[PDB]
Order: sequence, then structure tokens, then C-alpha cells
Amino acid sequence: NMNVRPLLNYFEPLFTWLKDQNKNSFVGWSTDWSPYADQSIKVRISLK
Amino acid sequence: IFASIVTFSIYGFKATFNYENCLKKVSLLLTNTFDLEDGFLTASNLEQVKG
Repeated sequence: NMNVRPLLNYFEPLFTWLKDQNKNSFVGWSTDWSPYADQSIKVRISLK
Repeated sequence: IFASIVTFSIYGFKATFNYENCLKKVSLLLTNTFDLEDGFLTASNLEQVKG
């Protein structure tokens, strides 16, 4: 089967460097922000 | 007795109206919160939809 461990072993020094460099950061993202949310307008319609 | 009849009829009407408004406010709040289709959430099925 295909193994991903070789890639992790190859990039381990870079992973350690990033972890050292990412202490004052927020790993991850939120699926709600958008470049147009700050200037958008919400509408709500109730026909019945 | 006749006066009591006349008064309590209107009193019951007012109580029924207040109860209907109580139901309507909760229904509207739930519909706005969960974005359910309008008119779909009725008074009869309130408990089932709540659960």
C-alpha cells in the first residue's frame, strides 16, 4: 500500500521549524469569513 | 348571572387572543432561528418540531 510516512520524514525539519515559527499564530481557519461579508446586506422575506 | 355571562365571554376572548399571540411569537422566533419554511411550522405540530 502507499505510505505517507516517507514524506513526513522528509519534511520533519521544516515541520519543526514551522512549529517554532508558529507559536504566535492561530493554526486553522474558519469557514464563515469572506471578502464580501463586511459590505453585504441580508434580506428576509415571509410571503405567507 | 347575566352580567357575569356578558363579562366572561369577552374575558375568554381576550385570553384566547393572548394565547394565540404567545404561540405566534415563539413560532416566529423558531422560524427565524432555524430558517424553516414559513407556514410549515404550525401550532399542531409544535411539540414534534421542537423535539
